[PDB]
Amino acid sequence: HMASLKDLEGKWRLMESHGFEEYMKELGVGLALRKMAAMAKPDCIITCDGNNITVKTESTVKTTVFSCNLGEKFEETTADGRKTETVCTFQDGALVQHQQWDGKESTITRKLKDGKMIVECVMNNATCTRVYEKV
Amino acid sequence: HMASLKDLEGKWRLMESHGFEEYMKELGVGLALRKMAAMAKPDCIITCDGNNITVKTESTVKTTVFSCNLGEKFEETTADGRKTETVCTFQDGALVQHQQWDGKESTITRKLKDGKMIVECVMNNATCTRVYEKV
Ligand SMILES: [Cl-]
Ligand SMILES: [Cl-]
Repeated sequence: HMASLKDLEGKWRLMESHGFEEYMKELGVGLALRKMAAMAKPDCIITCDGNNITVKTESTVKTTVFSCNLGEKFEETTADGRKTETVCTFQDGALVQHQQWDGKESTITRKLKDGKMIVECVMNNATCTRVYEKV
Repeated sequence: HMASLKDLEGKWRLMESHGFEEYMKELGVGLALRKMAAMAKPDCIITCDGNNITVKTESTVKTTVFSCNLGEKFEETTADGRKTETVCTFQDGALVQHQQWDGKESTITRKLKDGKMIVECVMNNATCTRVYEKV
């Protein structure tokens, strides 16, 4: 049973984090914002209205929301304040979010694994795995 | 006391509608979708995370959501399925949403009046006033 896009819908609470600091480092996030992001245990709320995907990132510090249509490039302002060109695709049971800015690129992959949502973030040689459970 | 952008935040329920059919007509919405839109009494949920504005339009037929930053042009897919270039501004206590597509243009204005949210929609000679109350 391969995942679907609707399977990602829900309120998700962060439970585990590996390599997050090093990823935010590679992005250019200052120490201050890094220790602030790491102390947070966000909610990630995802809604899938057909191929219209909204991802709301909720914390006590900042709330960040983008809404896109699958496969249509859009302008994203990231939680760390980057202006990027982004495309979400659905590949092999995973929501793949590709960001480009300043000739740099990062990929965030969100997939369902064993009832959990696994978030993989790659920038250059820096990788990070976050694990979320369903609220 | 002039309105603010935060004053628009909330779940809003449609209470009154004037000239809606004629507006959807001017947009090119078929009779079917028109009687379907008119029978609905949507929720409009609005959230204002600084100048990051999200407007979720909720019905039993379709849920539509866009998220933008005030003053930055973005690509919107409208509930009737138009692909438009849109800019939201804040002018004189009103959220002003300007859409362009195919050299056509429409403005949706959302303002707080006497505790109610008044939605004015203008396309060409066709105008429409919707009135929403706070849930
Ligand atoms: Cl955004
Ligand atoms: Cl959209």
